[PDB]
Amino acid sequence: VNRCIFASIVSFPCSPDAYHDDGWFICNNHLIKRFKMSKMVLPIFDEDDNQFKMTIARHLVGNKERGIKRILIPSATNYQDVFNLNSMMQAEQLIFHLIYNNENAVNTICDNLKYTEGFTSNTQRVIHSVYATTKSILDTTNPNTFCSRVSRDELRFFDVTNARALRGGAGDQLFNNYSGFLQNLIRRAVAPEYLQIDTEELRFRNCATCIIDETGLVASVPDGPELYNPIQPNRLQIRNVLKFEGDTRELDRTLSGYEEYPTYVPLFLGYQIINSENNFLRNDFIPRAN
Amino acid sequence: VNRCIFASIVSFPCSPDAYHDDGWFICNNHLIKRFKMSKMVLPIFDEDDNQFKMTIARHLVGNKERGIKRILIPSATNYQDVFNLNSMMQAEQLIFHLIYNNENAVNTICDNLKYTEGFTSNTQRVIHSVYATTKSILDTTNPNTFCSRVSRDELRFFDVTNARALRGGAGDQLFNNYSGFLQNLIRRAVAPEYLQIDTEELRFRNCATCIIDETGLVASVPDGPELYNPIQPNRLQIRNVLKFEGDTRELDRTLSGYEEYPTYVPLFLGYQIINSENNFLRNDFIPRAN
Amino acid sequence: VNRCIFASIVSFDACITYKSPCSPDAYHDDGWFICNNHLIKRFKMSKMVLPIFDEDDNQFKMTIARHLVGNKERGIKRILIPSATNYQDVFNLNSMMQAEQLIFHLIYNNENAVNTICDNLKYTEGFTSNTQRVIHSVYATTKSILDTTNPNTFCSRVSRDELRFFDVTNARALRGGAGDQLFNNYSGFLQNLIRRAVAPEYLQIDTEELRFRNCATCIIDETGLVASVPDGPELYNPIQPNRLQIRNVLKFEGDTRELDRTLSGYEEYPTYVPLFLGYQIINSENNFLRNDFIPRAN
Amino acid sequence: VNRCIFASIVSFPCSPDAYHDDGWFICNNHLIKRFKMSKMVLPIFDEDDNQFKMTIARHLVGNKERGIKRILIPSATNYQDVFNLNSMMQAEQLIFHLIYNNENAVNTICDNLKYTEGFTSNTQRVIHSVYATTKSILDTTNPNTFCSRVSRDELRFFDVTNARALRGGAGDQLFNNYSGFLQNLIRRAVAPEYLQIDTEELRFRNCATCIIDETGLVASVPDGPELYNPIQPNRLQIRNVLKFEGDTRELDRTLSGYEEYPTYVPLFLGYQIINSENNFLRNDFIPRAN
Ligand SMILES: [Zn+2]
Ligand SMILES: [Zn+2]
Ligand SMILES: [Zn+2]
Repeated sequence: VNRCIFASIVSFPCSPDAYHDDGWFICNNHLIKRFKMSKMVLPIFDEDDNQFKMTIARHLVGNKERGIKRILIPSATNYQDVFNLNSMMQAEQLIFHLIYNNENAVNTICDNLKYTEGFTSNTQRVIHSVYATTKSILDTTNPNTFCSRVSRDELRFFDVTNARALRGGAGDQLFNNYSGFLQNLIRRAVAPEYLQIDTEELRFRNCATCIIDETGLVASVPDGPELYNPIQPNRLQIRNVLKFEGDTRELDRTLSGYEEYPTYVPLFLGYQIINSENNFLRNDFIPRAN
Repeated sequence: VNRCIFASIVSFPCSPDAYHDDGWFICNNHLIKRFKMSKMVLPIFDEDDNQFKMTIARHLVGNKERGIKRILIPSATNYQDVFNLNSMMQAEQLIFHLIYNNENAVNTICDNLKYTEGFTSNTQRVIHSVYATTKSILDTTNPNTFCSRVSRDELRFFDVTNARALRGGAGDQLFNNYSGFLQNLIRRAVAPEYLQIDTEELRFRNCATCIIDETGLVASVPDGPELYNPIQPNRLQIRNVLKFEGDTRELDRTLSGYEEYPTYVPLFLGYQIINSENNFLRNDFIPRAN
Repeated sequence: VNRCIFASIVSFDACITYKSPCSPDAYHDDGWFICNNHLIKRFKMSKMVLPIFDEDDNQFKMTIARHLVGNKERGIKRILIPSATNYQDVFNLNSMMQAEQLIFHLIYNNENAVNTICDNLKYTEGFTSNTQRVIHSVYATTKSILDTTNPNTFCSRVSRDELRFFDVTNARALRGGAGDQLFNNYSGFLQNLIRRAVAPEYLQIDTEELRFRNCATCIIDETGLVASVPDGPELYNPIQPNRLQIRNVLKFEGDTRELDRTLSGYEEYPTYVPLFLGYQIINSENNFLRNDFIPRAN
Repeated sequence: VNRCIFASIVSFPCSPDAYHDDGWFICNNHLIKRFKMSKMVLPIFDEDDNQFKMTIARHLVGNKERGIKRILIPSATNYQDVFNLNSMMQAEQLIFHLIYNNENAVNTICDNLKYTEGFTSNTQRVIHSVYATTKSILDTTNPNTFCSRVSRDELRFFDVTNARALRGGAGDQLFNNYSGFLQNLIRRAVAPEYLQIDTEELRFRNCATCIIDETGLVASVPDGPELYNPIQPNRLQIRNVLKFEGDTRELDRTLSGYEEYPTYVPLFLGYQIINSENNFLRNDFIPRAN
């Protein structure tokens, strides 16, 4: 079925994770390519050897990158600047306009293809098929659609200042302006700092690794320098690369046995309040509204 | 050769990684048993694939544990209260008193066992063998030895307020009161938040997971609730486990393919300033004092 | 013969036998008195030959060096051959071997440091046997190289046929400059190293000016032989086990296969940046054709 | 294919690089013979052993030449004086008038051939074959055509005073007036002093060996004396060569091993800007207009 938003890309690369019903509705290949994220899972173990897996993502922004280059999911206002849509294929640009609820851009995309001779020669069929698949996925991920199955069990607040009072701050207000698909992406990628299951409160990370502002979900720590994150044909791209000159064969030989702690930067931000009457363990992806 | 300080425990259990020349000079089994840490490695990757490994430890204290239960490596003042040395074997008490450079307790331990009938034969030899092994390990880890290969190469500060100015805080001056073995343990367990290799500064974690206090190495976050870390045959104990009640097989099957991000809480604290001229990649484990 | 100033390198302690990492080109009597590998290691350069063709095919070949420092390097890292004042700071002599410290302290004529070097080793028991001979052999080889290079030797082959100036403001009038007066402060070996490593902008064989390069790629300053351009950003120059040092490597992500295959048989212009600086007047009665090394003082 | 410009020369010798589609459209022999330049590759490297072949062109003007003898690519105004194109065969003169877009010269050439007895009998088939071939090659090099496969990702400014501000100057203003083929030749031959790929700027040579003025791309250096560059049948030459009378036959043996730095004067002038989106590594000869 290939439940990925960028699956319907054809002239007018999906990873095998698209077939899985994870709820992301995007594959890790496309996630890395577009939103500078790599999907992971957060095994929230119990004291007893029982567990439940919560989706998480690691941002792929380097330490030296600054400014717009640190934005993972831009807002609807500035998604044209971050993504450089004109470089992408017209199908990708149409899908991105749909994802960010840009009706005018979608209309312009449709209009510029009308002047083509072949638009009615099976090209309109392709455009409408891509649009229909993308809109079906969006409606699947949108709680506001007609007769939409929605879950009110989990309250997700991206501002922990007053989260325990069952209310959010400015960050959660900006989160509501997002589309349903982007809200789902941020909910899945950004695992909460605090997960309050019933009365119990669990804290996974000391402080946030990302911030939501007018520029969207930004892969920047709230204070201080940014964390050290180590990471198209016929395109000349030049990147500054940190390199260690020393020989490290003997060090890896000595420290081989011990378990390795990843140097990735997982996306942690906000508060999650799972209600006592929750169905959080279902595997059907009922979209969640805060 | 079992290079574990607690491998000499004998009446008057070491993991296989003790034999490895990791530099901890303590096995993972004994680290878990005594200091509430499990040895790990931190693979520091380039922007290329070349990597070098640093040793870190993940503390095993719970969310609900408060007070002395959160101390990982207690100070010389309060290590008596934290460890409850009476329960463990007298050889273990001798090793601990040698670790904390408490001469009066060592002398009392020697005096108490002098009155036994078997002290002269097959006991004093054992106590002196334990003493010699512990003292050799201490001298290996002590930079103030007669001819010690001390290293001014890496400047490891445990306070980042004035660390960039090559100064230290209160925690750093409290760190110097520790013995050679304890200083080596804290260096090999408490990873640096920042690793300023030459001019380049690499921030490994946004916030510190532990703080050095008057009570010792405390596994307490600087602010907010403590992080969620889920973890004597005849002794009766109560754990108050936080059981998770629900069916998670379906969810675990759904999210199987994706890489698992560990839920462990590692020890990140302080600032490491590696000098331009360094011999970091050696595996000889020279004391490496500040 | 291995006429490399660092070919005398050896571990003073006889327990460790340290072979000299010396390039095969050191045995040549070119006049560098330093091997390619040692000039790559210290005094960051690569020994090159600059063939100055005549108008016809017959040619005479000069020696020049290309500084290996990068674009991003600033401050001390820019200096290739430091001045005698700050050569200790630039080189970090503590990390180097004792033979290297001795050679470098002799190169800059720092007698106090050399006396200190032998004072530190005078205390050990092994100094009397199998180490005094080693230190004296290193000193003798370095002193012989310096004296061969020194124009102030007892009977030196000092040659005034070719005049080499390092300031071009008034070099046509055979007058020196601030950089040249700083150049005279260097010892003989450093002067020859700079002369063989730096080529003039305006060669002036007889009265025939021969401008090698438009603008200088190096400047002699108070800090030393600086690999810094006179103005603007620095030139783009692409470029010890158990040591962990950052690199900041710049990487190209393109395919480059089709572009490389496109231009197959076209002579490749090098990207190397050689040291061009000064004004080497040559007299009508010169003897530049000779192959025997000479100090070549002003 | 013989894509060279003067390949079609018959009455109304190219080095085997005419068949190669390197985008030059003129053989190295024909470049030397016509424009006093040469074909050489400038392999811009990086810290990693990788490269992309950008093309350079040494100029063949000697040290002592003055005035119009130093010009490599004269302007459309004074190409009659600089080139003495009349002396060449009428095919070469016609193709040169084609290159500089002089319709009066071309149709005067046509008028002269009309009165010949052979024009109506198998001569127009030659002159218009030459005209059509050369106009086709020019249009392939000309960016502004009906169907323009132009690339606007890169920007070339031959004036560096305000080049970093994405503007040009007098030199670039006089540069735009050139023909498509002439602009292509100046672009390919003259490598930029500064190559700003994305945000990182690379400087290859300190000073501009060639200066653009009204007389054309002049080999003269902007300051000081000219650089030292050592290099028609039945026409004896009053030619002056340099007198190096030394032996210089064993000194080469003393310096045979080392690598030889070429004494060729390359063609450096101006500042080239490349954006993040670029297709430089393609071999389709994007006309690359400004
Ligand atoms: Zn996909
Ligand atoms: Zn053990
Ligand atoms: Zn050598």
